[PDB]
This record gives sequence, C-alpha cells and structure tokens, in this order.
Amino acid sequence: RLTLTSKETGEDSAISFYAGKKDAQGQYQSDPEAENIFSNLGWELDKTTQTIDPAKDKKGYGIKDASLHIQTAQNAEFTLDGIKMFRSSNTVTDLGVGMTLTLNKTGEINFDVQQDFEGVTKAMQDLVDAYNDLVTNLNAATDYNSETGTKGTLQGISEVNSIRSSILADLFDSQVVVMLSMQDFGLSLNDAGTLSFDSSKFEQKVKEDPDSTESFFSNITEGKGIFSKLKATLQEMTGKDGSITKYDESLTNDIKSL
Amino acid sequence: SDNPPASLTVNSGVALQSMNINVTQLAQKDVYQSKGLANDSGFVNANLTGT
Amino acid sequence: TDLTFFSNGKEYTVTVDKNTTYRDLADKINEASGGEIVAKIVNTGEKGTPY
Repeated sequence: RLTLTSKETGEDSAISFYAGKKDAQGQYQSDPEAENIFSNLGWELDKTTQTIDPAKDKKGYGIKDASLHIQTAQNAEFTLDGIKMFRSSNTVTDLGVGMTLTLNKTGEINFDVQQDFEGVTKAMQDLVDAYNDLVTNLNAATDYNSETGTKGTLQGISEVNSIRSSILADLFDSQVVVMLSMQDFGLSLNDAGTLSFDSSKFEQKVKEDPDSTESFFSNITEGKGIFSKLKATLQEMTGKDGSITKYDESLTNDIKSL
Repeated sequence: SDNPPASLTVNSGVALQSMNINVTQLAQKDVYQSKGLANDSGFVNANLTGT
Repeated sequence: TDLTFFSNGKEYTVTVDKNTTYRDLADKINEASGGEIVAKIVNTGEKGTPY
C-alpha cells in the first residue's frame, strides 16, 4: 500500500489527492474520471458526490476511492496560565523573549526560571589562586634567603613592594554603605599568599540577596566597583609606559653601556 | 518529574519567572494509507489510456 | 476617565483617553501600579489572533 503523508504538522497541512487533469486552476475539467487514480488512489475520505467544488481557492477536493483516513493532522494544544494556546508544530519558539518550548507529551508542568550564578565561585577561586601564585613568585623574587644565594635578588626595586601592597589595598579596599570589605562575602583576605575563599559565606550571602551583590560588582567598569580599581592599577603597572617597563628599560640600556 | 512532557529552553539575560503550563494535545500530521492493496509494486493499470 | 484599581487594600488609578490602545493600557497599568498589578497582552494561538 502506498503511504502518503504531509511533511508539516497542523490541521492546515491537510492534503487532498485530486484526480482532475488540472481541473483545479489549469482549466476546469469538472473532475474527469481517470480510471486508475480515480479507482485506486483518490483521497477525499468519502467524496464521490461533489461536496467540495474545485474552486480557485483551497482547491482541496478528491475522491472516495479506497481508504479510511488513518491519522488526522493536529495543532498542539497548550495552556499557559489558563490561556488556551495552539500552534502548528510541537516546537513553540514564541512563548517568550529568548525562550523556546519543545513538546514531548501531554500533562501539567511548572517551570521556574532562576538566575544561574554558580560561576562566581570558580571566578573567586581562580582569582585567589592566581594572586597566591603571583605574590609567592614576587616574595621568592625579593625573599631574604639565609643561604644568601638569592637573598634579596631584586631587593631595592620598589616595583615589587608597590605591586604587592597596592593589590592588597585594592582588595582590602571597599566603599561606604555596599561591601564593607571582601570578607563580607566569605573572601577571607588573609596575609599575603594565605588568602582563602570561603565558598559557603559567598554562596549564602549571594543567594540571600543577589541584587545588592550584582549591583556592587557591576559598579566595576559612579563609585567604580572593587575589581575596576584592580583593572586600573594593574593596567598602569603592566602598561607600555608603566613602571615595569621603566625598570626593564633601565636594565636593558645598562647592558648596552656595559 | 522523570519524564518532562515538554522541555523549555531559556537563553541568557531573560528575566526570572515561573510558568504554569498544561498540554492537552500534540501536533500531528495527516496520514493516508492506501486501502488498495497491490501484491506488486510494478502494478500497471493499462486501461488508463491517454494522460 | 480613571481606571481605579484596588489590590490588597492599595488603590491605583490610570487615566484613559480616546486614543486608548491595549498596549498603551497595559503599559499604563503596569506603570501606575508599580509592578503590583501585572498587565500583559498574549497573542492567542487561534485563527483570528484573538488578543
């Protein structure tokens, strides 16, 4: 048996397989009885009588020929907050702004959109780790070693001490109410290299009020937020006209003259 | 629950909300299976003279 | 005219003119009632877009 189905879904996709010899709009033939198709493959469920005239628009007539219709095209039926909603396909892309609904079966569902802010923990962890490693490297650069092999290698260079102190300040820095200090959200600002990130306190205080936190941390770019000051300070340091380049250029010219 | 009758995907930036959704019927397509049961795919109706 | 509303003992009023539109109305409702009263237009999924 020949199976004939619509590529699309929805009642509008109804198909009528009509034996008319272009009776529809090529030229009116008044439904000629082409033997084979009219006798085996006409597809208007029970139409030998001219119920649907082959008009110009929606020309979907056919024949009673063979079968009983198997599966009827349907429009998906939704109920959003008591509002009856219907679409052509199971895929609803216009439910809301930036939302897409896909249908699997019928029933009742209760979705809830929450803000996903889990990445903040990873952010703080990465920041504290990088700072710990950097300050460890700096100390090791200007650590006094009783072995005296590297006792104050770069000692006398104010760059390292200025950097360490300035980042410690900007981290310990805050604004008046708004965080009083980074330790407000579990960021346990300990001694240099011993900083720890208390995930519990941060997560708790953010889940309690994510709006104040988001505001104070979006002030970062007025009352510029916390990490904005770091973005400025580290920029001045690592800048092409920054102090790092000053010491570097001095040492680079020294070897030329030498 | 175990089997989500419908799946809602949300992009970034959308405001927070909750949706009370109920589904009652799936979208379908129209199916036609010929009742004329031929025992040969090469069945030729030679009496269809002309076009 | 003045669309006077009363939610949980809180009064809210919205002026309406001859140029009233459903969108304008919804906006005025959601603005005068500062979020207390939700107003939104839904494009009903039917043949005549019966908003």
